[PDB]
Amino acid sequence: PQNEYIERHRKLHGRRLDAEERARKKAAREGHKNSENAQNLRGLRAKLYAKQRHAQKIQMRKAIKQHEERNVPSDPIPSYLLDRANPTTAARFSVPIPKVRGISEEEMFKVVKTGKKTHKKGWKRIVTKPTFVGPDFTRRPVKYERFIRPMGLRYKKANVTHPTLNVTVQLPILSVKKNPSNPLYTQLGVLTKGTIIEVNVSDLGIVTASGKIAWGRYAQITNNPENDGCVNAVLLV
Amino acid sequence: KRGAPGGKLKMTLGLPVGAIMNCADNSGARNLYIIAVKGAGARLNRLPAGGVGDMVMATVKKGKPELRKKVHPAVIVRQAKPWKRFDGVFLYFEDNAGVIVNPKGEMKGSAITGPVGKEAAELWPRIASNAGVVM
Amino acid sequence: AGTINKPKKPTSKRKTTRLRAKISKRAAEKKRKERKLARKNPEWRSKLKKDPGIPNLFPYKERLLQQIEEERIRRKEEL
Amino acid sequence: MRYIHSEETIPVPENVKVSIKSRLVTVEGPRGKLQKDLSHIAVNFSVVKKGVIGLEIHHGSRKDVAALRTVRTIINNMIIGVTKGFKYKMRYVYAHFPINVNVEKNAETGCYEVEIRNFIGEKIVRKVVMAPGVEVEISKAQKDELILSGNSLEAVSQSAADIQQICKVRNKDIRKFLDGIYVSEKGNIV
Amino acid sequence: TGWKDIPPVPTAQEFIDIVLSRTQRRLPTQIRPGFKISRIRAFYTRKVKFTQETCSEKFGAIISSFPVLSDQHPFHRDLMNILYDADHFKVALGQISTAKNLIETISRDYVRLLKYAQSLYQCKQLKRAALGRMATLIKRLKDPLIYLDQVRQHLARLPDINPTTRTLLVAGFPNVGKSSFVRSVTRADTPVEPYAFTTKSLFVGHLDYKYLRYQVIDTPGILDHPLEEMNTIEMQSVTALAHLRAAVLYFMDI
Amino acid sequence: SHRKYEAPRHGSLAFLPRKRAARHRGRVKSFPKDDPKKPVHLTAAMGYKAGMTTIVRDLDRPGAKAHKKEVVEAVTIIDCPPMVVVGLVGYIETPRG
Amino acid sequence: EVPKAVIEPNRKWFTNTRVISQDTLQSFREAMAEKQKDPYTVLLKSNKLPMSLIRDGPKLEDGLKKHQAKMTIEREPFSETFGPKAQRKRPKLSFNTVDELAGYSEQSLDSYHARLEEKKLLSVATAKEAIFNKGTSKRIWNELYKVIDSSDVILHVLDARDPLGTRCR
Amino acid sequence: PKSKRARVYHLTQVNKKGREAKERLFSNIRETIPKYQHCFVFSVDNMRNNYLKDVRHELNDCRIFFG
RNA sequence: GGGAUGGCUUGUGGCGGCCAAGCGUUCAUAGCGACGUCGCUUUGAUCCUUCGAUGUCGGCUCUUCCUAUCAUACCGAAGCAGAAUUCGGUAAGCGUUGGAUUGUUCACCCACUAAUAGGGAACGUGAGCUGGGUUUAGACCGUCGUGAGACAGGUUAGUUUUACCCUACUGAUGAACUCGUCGCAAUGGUAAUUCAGCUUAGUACGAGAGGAACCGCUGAUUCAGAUAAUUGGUUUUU
RNA sequence: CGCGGGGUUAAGGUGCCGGAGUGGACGCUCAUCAGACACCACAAAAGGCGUUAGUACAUCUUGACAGCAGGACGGUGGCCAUGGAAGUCGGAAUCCGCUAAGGACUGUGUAACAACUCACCUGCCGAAUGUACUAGCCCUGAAAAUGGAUGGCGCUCAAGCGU
Ligand SMILES: [Mg+2]
Repeated sequence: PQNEYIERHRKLHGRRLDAEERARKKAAREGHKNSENAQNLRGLRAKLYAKQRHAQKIQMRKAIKQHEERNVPSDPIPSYLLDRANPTTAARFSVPIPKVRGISEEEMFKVVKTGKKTHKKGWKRIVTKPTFVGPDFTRRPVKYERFIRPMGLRYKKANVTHPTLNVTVQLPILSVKKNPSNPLYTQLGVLTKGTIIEVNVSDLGIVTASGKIAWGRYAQITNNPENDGCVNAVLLV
Repeated sequence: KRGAPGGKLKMTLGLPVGAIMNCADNSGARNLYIIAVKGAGARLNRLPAGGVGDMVMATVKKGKPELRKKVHPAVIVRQAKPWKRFDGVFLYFEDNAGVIVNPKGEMKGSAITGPVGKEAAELWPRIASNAGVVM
Repeated sequence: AGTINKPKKPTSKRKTTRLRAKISKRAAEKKRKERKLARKNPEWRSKLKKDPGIPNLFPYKERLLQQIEEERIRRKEEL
Repeated sequence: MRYIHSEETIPVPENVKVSIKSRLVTVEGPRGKLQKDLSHIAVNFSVVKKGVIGLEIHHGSRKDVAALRTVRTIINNMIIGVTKGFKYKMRYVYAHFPINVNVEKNAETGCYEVEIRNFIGEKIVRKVVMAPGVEVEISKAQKDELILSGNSLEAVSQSAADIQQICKVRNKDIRKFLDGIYVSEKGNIV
Repeated sequence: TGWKDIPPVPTAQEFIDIVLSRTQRRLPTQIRPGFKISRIRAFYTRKVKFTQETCSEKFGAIISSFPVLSDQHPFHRDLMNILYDADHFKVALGQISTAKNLIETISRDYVRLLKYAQSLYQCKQLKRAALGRMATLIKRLKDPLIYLDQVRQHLARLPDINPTTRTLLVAGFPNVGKSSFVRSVTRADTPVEPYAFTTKSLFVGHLDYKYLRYQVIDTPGILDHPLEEMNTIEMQSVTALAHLRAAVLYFMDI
Repeated sequence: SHRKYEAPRHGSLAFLPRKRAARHRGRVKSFPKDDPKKPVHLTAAMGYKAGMTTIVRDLDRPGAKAHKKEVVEAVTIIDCPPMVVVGLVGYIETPRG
Repeated sequence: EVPKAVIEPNRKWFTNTRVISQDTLQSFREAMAEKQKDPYTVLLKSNKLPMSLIRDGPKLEDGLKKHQAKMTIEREPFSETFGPKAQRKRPKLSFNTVDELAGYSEQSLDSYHARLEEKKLLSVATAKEAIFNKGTSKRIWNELYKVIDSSDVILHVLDARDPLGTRCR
Repeated sequence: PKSKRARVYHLTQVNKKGREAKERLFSNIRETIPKYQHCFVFSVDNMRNNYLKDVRHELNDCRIFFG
């Protein structure tokens, strides 16, 4: 068969003789069936069903409110900026996150054991949080590498939000300025929550009052990269 | 359609996986190394084994170089392990041998050297038409 | 489901002492935390609560409103 | 809330006899006689008027009051069955293989038996036995039609449902394969 | 042969539900905080890898099932261009392939992070992060999946036309008897009605002449205006006339 | 942890315990269900197993490969001298059997 | 022990750390333009600079190609092209006239055929042995990346009997 | 009564009339009473009554109320 | 001389903004806020970017359990014509296999197949056997150390050896009720499984290519219980 | 808190195990493993055509809710677009007449029409209803792995829940 052959069959021969009445009876039984599903389903299936019914009820109430209310930009932009997708756009020199949870050194460092005996030497420590190692990085040789910063936990870029411009751009990390828990953590370059980092803001188009281009600024990490797998930062402007 | 043929009575299987049989056609191969048997069941540790009339998957260990790098369906036409037919006769051939076929049953070669089994001839009409002795 | 013909493992309603003690400790910690959060709560609260009033199915609500008018008039006359 | 008193009324035609004892309702008419055991429902039967049967429930809940409507409709259906009867007309349609329907009456059991052959070319013979008191005839006025008549509406409709469900199409597109036996008409014999 | 063997293309939400239900049900779900950290890492790494493998199987099936327009005969390639807008076709399939690659990259990254996670809570957060990012990538494919499902249904109902066989190609204006001629000579079920453009797609029937199989192609009508003004329905006929080496039967109603 | 490769259990638990039978003579556990509309007949007999031998059978089994062909089958011989009937037992039905 | 992880208020957090002038940007762009490669000079310390503002942009064909798909989707959404609510009536053609269509069909048939003979010129086969997968193991490449991360100088060794064969690009 | 029929909500333009239609009919009849010399009462029983439009169009000088 | 997190977990990311039914507030108009939505994280490409063992697993042999169902049984839906499927529901009755690779996180390949589903009973420390994490004493090689020696490490060789006890389990006897024969059946256990071929039928369906099913018939796979006429094997029939 | 006898209680209990009530009054609940030592978590402003008690707003003999019998029209095939598109593939407007009332249309349908249907209105009938929230009890609101636990039997106008 070719093209709309089922539609052609419906035109030529119709449907089954009980199809209309059985569809009407099933649509009439939908109310009892939905109540039975609400009172009898179990587990994750029941939870998903209840959530999706909650969504349907919210959408239906919105539609009814709109049908009741049938009988009744923000920032000034030029003509060439009209009809485009524009952002909504919403002394004490305090950072947005002045205090975070402190990290102990046993949480930061785990002991790496070495040796072939049953008793092991335990002088090596491994950093368990994401770090920034900076450019031109070569690891110390293994005989003198006390602190291990694994390559899988190294980050070079972060999602930085400008609070005023209401934009989020992925920017390269320039340096780690201050880890709030320990200067040793700052020296190792650990990227945790509340950390002040230096970011490249060339893509944000910031121009100083004298006409120079500001390509390096400060951001604060607002997330937990060890839990999220990404670094989220807010510019300190 | 998989290669296991229907209407086959139970017989003693004499060729497990890893057996090398002779190659009874003129396709250019000299021997066939069994790596699988079509229609084999599932049982712990049991080697899949075939008999006369069964389709196996086989590699070529010696013969023409263009047949050495491919896996071919084959039909076992002779086996050396004795087996019984429904007429009460126990019998065996002096060697193990098969012929290379396609999955549909037609042979790659054009002639068969030596006899073929009655089971193989009855199950595969192309082998029965290319057999000089049905035996 | 085939619950009647083939029931599954029963869910025990018999408690354990460890779970009872843990639940009691968590309830005490939760009520202390609610007291602390209510103390630290910055939500606005009115000095006078919104009174619901007199129910409509009360058959003498009209006479109650008459009494309220008469009492307010008498209080205004006295003051 | 428990309702102190609730009642329903059923009129009885002139040629209809009704006898109720221990909630066992027997209704006899020109066409025959029917029985129904209603002892699973708490109801007080009475003769409120000449030719009117009264149904009462005392100190009952909403569920118990609502059950009296079902009892009323059941007794009215028995009365209609013994007065006018019930008739279901069914049609069998086909595309290529003509459906062969044979109707016989089993002498030992006293029930009708319907044999269906060549349903979409199938070699099996479908056999469906009617409820007692239900007569099946192949219609002569219309093409490919069965008529099931009786005094019991439940028996007639259930026999029609069994014939409808025995010819089920499996593992085929039902938008394309339209073959089957369907209830085409419901009504009274008279 | 045809294109009826393409598996059904779900929506974004159905895709997410299918993948997450496979992850939830075909794998164990109970893990304890008191277990070994290697056991916890293996549990969550297996969850992430299984989710990615299910996504990869579905996306690869979608990519390998649909026709490749560069590998078709010019008639089939230009017919698919007329019917489905080859640009939109290639864009949707490229989005599918890009999402598959991105999901594999996220799986590799989060498996690498799960190698170094130190607790069940951190492992759970990393697993949820990976599956949430995959769900976001699938949610960004709402329109191409619907478009590809419609294209799949039309391709399944498309007739099979061999471009290198004996072919009688019937063309002309509407309402001149093309479908009547094709119904007379072949067994094809093409409608015959008195209004213009009754036939809106290519139909094909078959006849036997001197023990040989001939295919006959019924076409929509063609009007007298240039190719920039011709629509898709007439351009099916124009594509058939341009790319099929056949015998043209141009019908005239005098 | 779970078993890595599935395999069915050895032997059937339906034939437990694998002990010696309590009697040398076999026991009919169940006789056929009685139909009073049938004529009277005896449901069982005794014999003594003598040995085995070989036959050739001309097979009439339509649909089989050995149809209209000779087949060799193993058979068992049971020596059956005629029994002697010496008694009659009556059984009633009780709520204990 | 858990420390007090606190950040003091400071005016330095809200200032620019690195600035650059337009003249310096022009000088660095000219240096980038005239930069050449010398095998006998090595890089010892990179200069921290805005490469995004210094290096040149991509080619115009690449810039158009990276946005053609999004541009076509913005011009015509998927729902207006095919489906129950599609409004597409005029197809997009690579030809304008009937003569151009005839020439295009001839060239398309020639190209289809030529691709067919090229593919022709270019039972299941036995699987490739696992011995030929040596040197591709995750453990081996973990070792390689560990050595690369540890080393300053990398001696890449080439067999003289097959140097380009043994080169690792 | 938790077990009840779910009322369908109509997403249609025309709403129920209510008391203002009754008041409008009152005002229309009471304002057309003094303008006319005669008031006939007519009956159309068990009829489709779609030809009252034609009757109204033919008797353009008269006023017809069918409320 | 001591010592050897837990009614946890599961399917849907984080940060930032906006909207928001609702909660509060209506001497302040702030503050919480689901459902959502927007930003950051290849025209079906590329294959010249594999990113760190402190955490150790295996294998047989055998039994049982869970369901979060791969297959088999039934059912609902989809342009589902047919065929092959896909999504989902009830369902653990019954199955779920060889094999290759130890330059190595042994995990991935190839095949047969109805299908080659996932877990628990250890790994919330732990005497069946046997390879790796693995490590007494002998020995080289690399790194460190003036050295004794220690390790970033790599390699080789290397001592634990019950059961006759109680219980459990599998079988076997048995006192008291004279001995024996024929029986009943409470209770416990319980069993079959899947595929193929002939016919239906080149039929329904289909433009063509292709292409079923119910009834009927015959074999085979896995399992189970027996048996020795025949064919093999076994020989102290010495 | 010495060793004993008699009496009375506390906490907890009185269907049987188990001493003491199948005690009394008024209600609520039926669970496909209810509940009986709950407060914590799952868990939400959560899902229920389960069952009662309330609150607020609204309709109603000038006839409310439900039904049945009928009407559902005219400018008009409104504008643009489309091969075709007439309320019903789309984009935007969405007014007037006749009105008792009828949308520049709620769905089915046609290639387009036609046809059917809904909103709304009239006739018949006959007295109470409708919506949204709140409080009780009930169901769901996630579970693994030997066979088991309100302590056990069992209990349904309780031997459950509130006083
Ligand atoms: Mg025409």
